Amino acid sequence: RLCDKLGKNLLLTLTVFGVILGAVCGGLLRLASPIHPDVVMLIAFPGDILMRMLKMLILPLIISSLITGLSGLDAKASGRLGTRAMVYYMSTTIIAAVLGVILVLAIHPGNPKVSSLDAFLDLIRNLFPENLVQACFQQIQTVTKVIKKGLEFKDGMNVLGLIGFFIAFGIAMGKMGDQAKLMVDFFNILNEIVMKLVIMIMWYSPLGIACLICGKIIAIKDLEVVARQLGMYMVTVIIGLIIHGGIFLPLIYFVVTRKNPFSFFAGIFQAWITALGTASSAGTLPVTFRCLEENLGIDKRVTRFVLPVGATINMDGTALYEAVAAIFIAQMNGVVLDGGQIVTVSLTATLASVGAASIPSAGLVTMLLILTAVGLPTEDISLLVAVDWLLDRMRTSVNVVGDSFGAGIVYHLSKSELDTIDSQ
Amino acid sequence: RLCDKLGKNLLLTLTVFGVILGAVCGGLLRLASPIHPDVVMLIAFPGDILMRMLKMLILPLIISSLITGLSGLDAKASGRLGTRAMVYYMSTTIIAAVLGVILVLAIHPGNPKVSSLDAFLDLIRNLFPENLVQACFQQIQTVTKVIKKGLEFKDGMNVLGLIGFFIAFGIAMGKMGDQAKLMVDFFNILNEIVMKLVIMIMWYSPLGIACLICGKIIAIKDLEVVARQLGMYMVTVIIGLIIHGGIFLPLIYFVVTRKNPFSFFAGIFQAWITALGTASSAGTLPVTFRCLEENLGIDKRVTRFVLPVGATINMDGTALYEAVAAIFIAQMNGVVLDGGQIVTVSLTATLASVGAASIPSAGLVTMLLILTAVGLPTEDISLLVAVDWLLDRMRTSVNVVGDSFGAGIVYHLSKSELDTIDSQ
Amino acid sequence: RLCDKLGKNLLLTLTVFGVILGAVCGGLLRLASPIHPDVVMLIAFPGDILMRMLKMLILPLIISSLITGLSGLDAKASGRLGTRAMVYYMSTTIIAAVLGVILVLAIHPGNPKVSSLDAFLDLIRNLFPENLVQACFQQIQTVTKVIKKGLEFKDGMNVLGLIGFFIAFGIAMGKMGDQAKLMVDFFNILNEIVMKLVIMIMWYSPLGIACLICGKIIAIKDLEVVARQLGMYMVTVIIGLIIHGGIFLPLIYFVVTRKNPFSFFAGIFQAWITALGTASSAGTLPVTFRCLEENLGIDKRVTRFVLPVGATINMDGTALYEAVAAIFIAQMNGVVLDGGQIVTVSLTATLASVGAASIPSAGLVTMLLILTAVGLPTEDISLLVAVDWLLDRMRTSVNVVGDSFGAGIVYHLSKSELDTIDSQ
Ligand SMILES: CC(C)CCC[C@@H](C)[C@H]1CC[C@H]2[C@@H]3CC=C4C[C@@H](OC(=O)CCC(=O)O)CC[C@]4(C)[C@H]3CC[C@]12C
Ligand SMILES: CC(C)CCC[C@@H](C)[C@H]1CC[C@H]2[C@@H]3CC=C4C[C@@H](OC(=O)CCC(=O)O)CC[C@]4(C)[C@H]3CC[C@]12C
Ligand SMILES: CC(C)CCC[C@@H](C)[C@H]1CC[C@H]2[C@@H]3CC=C4C[C@@H](OC(=O)CCC(=O)O)CC[C@]4(C)[C@H]3CC[C@]12C
Ligand SMILES: N[C@@H](CC(=O)Nc1ccc(Oc2cc(F)c(F)cc2Br)cc1)C(=O)O
Ligand SMILES: N[C@@H](CC(=O)Nc1ccc(Oc2cc(F)c(F)cc2Br)cc1)C(=O)O
Ligand SMILES: N[C@@H](CC(=O)Nc1ccc(Oc2cc(F)c(F)cc2Br)cc1)C(=O)O
Ligand SMILES: CCCCCCCCCCCCO[C@@H]1O[C@H](CO)[C@@H](O)[C@H](O)[C@H]1O
Ligand SMILES: CCCCCCCCCCCCO[C@@H]1O[C@H](CO)[C@@H](O)[C@H](O)[C@H]1O
Ligand SMILES: CCCCCCCCCCCCO[C@@H]1O[C@H](CO)[C@@H](O)[C@H](O)[C@H]1O
Repeated sequence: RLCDKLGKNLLLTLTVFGVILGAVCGGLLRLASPIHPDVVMLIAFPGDILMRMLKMLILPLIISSLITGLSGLDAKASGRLGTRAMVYYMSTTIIAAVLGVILVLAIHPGNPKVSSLDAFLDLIRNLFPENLVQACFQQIQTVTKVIKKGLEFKDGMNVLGLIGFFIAFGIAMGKMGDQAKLMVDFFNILNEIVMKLVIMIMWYSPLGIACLICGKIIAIKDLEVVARQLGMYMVTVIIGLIIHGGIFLPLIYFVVTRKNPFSFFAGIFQAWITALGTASSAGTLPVTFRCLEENLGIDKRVTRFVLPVGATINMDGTALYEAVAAIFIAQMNGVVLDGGQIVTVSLTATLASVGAASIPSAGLVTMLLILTAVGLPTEDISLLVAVDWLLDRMRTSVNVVGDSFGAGIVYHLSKSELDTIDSQ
Repeated sequence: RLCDKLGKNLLLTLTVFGVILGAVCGGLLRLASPIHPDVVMLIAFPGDILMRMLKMLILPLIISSLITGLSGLDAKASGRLGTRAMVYYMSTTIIAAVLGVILVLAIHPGNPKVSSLDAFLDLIRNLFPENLVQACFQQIQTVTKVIKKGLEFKDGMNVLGLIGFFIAFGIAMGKMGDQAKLMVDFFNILNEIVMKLVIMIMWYSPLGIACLICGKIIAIKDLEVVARQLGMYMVTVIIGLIIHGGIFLPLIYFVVTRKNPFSFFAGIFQAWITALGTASSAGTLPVTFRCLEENLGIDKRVTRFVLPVGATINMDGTALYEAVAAIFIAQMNGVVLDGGQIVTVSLTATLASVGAASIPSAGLVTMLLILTAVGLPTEDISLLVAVDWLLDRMRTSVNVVGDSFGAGIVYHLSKSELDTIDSQ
Repeated sequence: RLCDKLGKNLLLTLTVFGVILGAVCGGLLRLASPIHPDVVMLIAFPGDILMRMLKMLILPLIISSLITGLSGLDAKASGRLGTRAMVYYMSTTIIAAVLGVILVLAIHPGNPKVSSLDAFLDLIRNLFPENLVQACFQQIQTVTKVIKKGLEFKDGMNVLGLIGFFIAFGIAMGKMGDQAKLMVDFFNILNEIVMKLVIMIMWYSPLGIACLICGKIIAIKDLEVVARQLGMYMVTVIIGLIIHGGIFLPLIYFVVTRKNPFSFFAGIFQAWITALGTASSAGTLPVTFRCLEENLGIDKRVTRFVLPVGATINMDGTALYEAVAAIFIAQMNGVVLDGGQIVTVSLTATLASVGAASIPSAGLVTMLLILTAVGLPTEDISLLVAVDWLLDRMRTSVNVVGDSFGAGIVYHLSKSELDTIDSQ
């Protein structure tokens, strides 16, 4: 009977067993004498290997998936009803992401543990990288060294510049139409290969996460503050999800559609419960189809377009979670983030929540993308993974609720056009 | 009646209005107190963004346009005659570029404002870059540090190494014939995407150039010396164009063809006037067709090949202009150029005059390619653009004259072969 | 009668004449006064150009040949009999490689002329490069700077990380099947282009090698130690070949097949002699086919598969030679190699003995790949080429013997399957 439960989710059960084993081994080694830091380095080495493996692939993913999605997936044959959905998604997700950054900088869960103008000028300068091979590992930083300001070259990937340039590249390829089909197919092949590599690497994730946990449990001064930091991080994420799902999305539905959002929740309550249970938008998709069709009575076309694409492109709770987690790792490491990196994380949270289900088994890769877009030490992911089992259900329910409200909004903004088409 | 003039050339009129607005705003701010240099940095920021965009695009252009041109365009179905044109172009253009580099180093318009052996060895070393990913942003510089000479890695793109390697790459691809079509098409698609990006960016050029002008007017010591420097630069370009069009090209026609070049000039006078009026070789191409066909009576085939390809590959006046302008920017900044960078600019001027009309709206990109091949500060282009409205007509006229003399030379070097073919 | 000998091998005779001319000119200049080191730098400059050319081409070769071989060449239509061969090759070659590294570090031909744990951890870190554009020119090195260990970015190509990533990439390409054809063809075309470039550059090899030889002869202290160093290096290579082809391969045949290996030698004696005479596995291939078929009586299928692919993938003597030569250059320069670079050279020798005949005229490129994978000065190759005319015959003989024993081993490990197939 146990096999029928564990085997069907072998990767998840392996990761859970690895986390438990790493935590208990870390506790046992903590019960021992203060360990030689080289022995800790050997212990936490497979985690370093996993982090390096994933950070090796964070580059080809942003090179290829942006091009493939912008060129290939974006088809305007859906007409205005398509755009009314798309402009919704990239609008609500940011509202989520910024909200997280507002909350985590207000609560500062881990905090107890250059001017802003130059920071924003540096943000804009790194957003247009004057070189493209040097934007793969180097950003430009303004240094006042002591009144003549200059621009030196930092070390760290320039995620924003590459993302901007390849968004432009994908848009141009899409505008070429069919004459660029050869390169569209080439980059689609590269994307499939890189996703195969990500899946292949993530099978090694159990042992890497186990070693990361066993290397972080040993090297903390006292658990009495780390446990409180993690608890406040959970509190921040849950408060953000509540504020987004229960106050912001109903406010959008009220201001745009001007229909009672509480009736909408009464309709999609079954979908929300099924999203909490399944913890997957794709699995919950039939339930939300049934709810929005037979309960709210919205048009079949608007649902049939919005829901299948909103379940993979519109995830709000994941964006808020990733923003809060990146800022929490920044604060817990003592790294205070300026106004040029807060916007960087608040944009990479969006651009990594877009691809957190469009690319299977890429949550860790997206978290590392966010943590390396702001130059942070990417070794504290272990604390996130040790707790990223209760938040997943809530942040999936928030995504499903966001998709439902997107379907409602798009239907209410295109009812006249659909009626006119159906009349003929 | 005004829209019939401004509307047709919307980009040109936008750039002119931007330049005028930037100049008048700079004058007004100059009438104010010495401004905080940070306020100047904010003022001159959109120009910085434009230069960063263009310098971002200078890499894929030399990666892809060289491949597309050498592999795709070069087809020897034209036979010996085709070579008799090509070896002409890449010769006379150089005769232009070097000439400019001489004149600007004899007049030194902006000057008042390591041994050469090691410099040439450094030129040859950077011509064969031992690494290709490190040649995208780093050149090798010889340092005597104090008798044991060594080689360190400077900062700045290695334009010569990339150009040489990809000339070899394109030549090999062309020698593969049809078996390499699947990558010829890939690089052609990439070239079209990059050209679309250049056009898209150059629509932002008005605001960037306006801000560059308004940030350069404020931050100069006195307008007198700058105006004199610009006047001397324009005089140098005029002298170079006169010496090339009126003395060098007739000398080539005399030494090779041994026919009176003044009769040729009398014949192509109409084409020269129409080139001055139109300021475009492509628009003057029908006029030079008619002139060279019904006035000089050269063969139809030699004209039909040379002129359509010479109007886009053979521009000598543009090469002389670009060499003189790059050296003038070097002299204004006080950057004295050694014998390893003078050859660099005198080669990049040729390789940019080749692609200054094969790629629409890529003149600024070519100027930045030349200014970054020799490690110069790319912020003085505004001074060039302030005066680059009277030199355009004259350099276009010189290009058209060069194409006409190339047609004459090629016809006189293939009359026997054409006669033998026509006899059968 | 002389042209019938020199003309057929024009590249080989050109290289020999260049070596002789460079050596005699170096001797004559040695008879002169101590020369200005700048004159020596000028003399040894074409050799520097050749080294830079080849080191420029070592990157696209490992980018493209790995993909082309792992994806394209590896076809499992040969069934298990294929794997029984392949697992043999990559296991014999390593034995050939490591053995060389054992002898050269034991004999240290040129020697008279960070802990190991951190070295191996640095090996593993450089084998998983956290960045893929920074892995093209930079490795990570552990520095104890003075108890808090850190990781700083060294300078030098990260050959191992790129090889590992692109082995993974090619394996994924091959596993994804026929949907990757549009990119397999792209990389095959790129590989053929780069092979054409390697052949084109290697035609310039005579003059570069002559200048390298002259520059080395001019700039060494005394021949009394250099001649002894080269003699000991040749003795080490010969000892390694004798041990591998006389003690190790017969031991493998005895332990696996349990048949008298001396009878196997008696069977392939003609093949061994023809391999020594021809100094080429491909030319000897008909002779070893005839010997193994009509003398040992092994199955036609096993021979017809193993020999044609073993002649181009299984060269053991070349791996031993390259490992010994790289370590000999390391010792002769006074560069002591740690345990993290000994494994690097012992793996790059294996991965460059595969591509030492799969890519014609790429022996120098493979030697430079090995010498730059361990951060060595690539100017001592001339002293290898001065003696690399007697060792070629012996290493070719060892390669042919290895292929013959591979055929024997694979036949004895698949006799039952072949008999069962033939019975039906
Ligand atoms: C901070 C929050 C609580 C209030 C502010 C949120 C607004 C900035 C965003 C959230 C949802 C967005 C709406 C999502 C959908 C649309 C449809 C879209 O209009 C169209 O698609 C027209 C059709 C077409 O583009 O062709 C843009 C306006 C609007 C109302 C957006 C307006 C801006 C909105 C209200
Ligand atoms: C500094 C200037 C004023 C005088 C020196 C200029 C010469 C170095 C260049 C200028 C034009 C060149 C000529 C342009 C055209 C040709 C045809 C070309 O010959 C062929 O094309 C033969 C056919 C073939 O290549 O198959 C090369 C020689 C020649 C006379 C070139 C010889 C070298 C010339 C005279
Ligand atoms: C240091 C040397 C002198 C002794 C140790 C050498 C062994 C480590 C290597 C050398 C040759 C290798 C053998 C080469 C061929 C094979 C066949 C191969 O088995 C198969 O191919 C099964 C079919 C399949 O793979 O599906 C792996 C075992 C074996 C005996 C290898 C076992 C390991 C061997 C003996
Ligand atoms: N599940 C929903 C939305 C969704 O994808 N949630 C999600 C996101 C990332 C992820 O990976 C991570 C990320 C971490 F930051 C971490 F610390 C640990 C892991 Br594991 C796993 C799940 C759906 O797709 O419907
Ligand atoms: N016009 C002729 C030849 C031709 O192309 N002329 C040309 C060249 C570059 C250019 O761009 C620039 C370049 C600058 F250095 C600058 F300071 C400002 C600008 Br704008 C504009 C025109 C033809 O093609 O027939
Ligand atoms: N010959 C056999 C095996 C084979 O390839 N041998 C071989 C390998 C490399 C090579 O190139 C080099 C390498 C040097 F280290 C050098 F110093 C000089 C040169 Br040249 C030349 C020959 C076969 O293929 O059957
Ligand atoms: C104090 C806590 C004690 C108990 C610790 C339990 C720790 C359980 C850790 C489970 C991690 C869940 O993360 C999942 O990882 C999967 C694969 O990596 C993804 O497929 C999935 O999407 C994602 O949700
Ligand atoms: C002292 C001076 C006072 C008056 C200032 C007038 C300033 C006018 C400046 C015009 C610039 C012309 O440049 C053109 O740019 C176009 C697009 O960038 C290209 O399409 C074209 O090829 C190229 O010629
Ligand atoms: C003390 C010594 C005095 C006499 C010096 C003689 C020096 C001869 C040097 C021969 C070099 C042989 O190397 C060959 O190079 C070819 C092309 O590079 C490859 O095609 C071939 O594969 C490879 O074997």
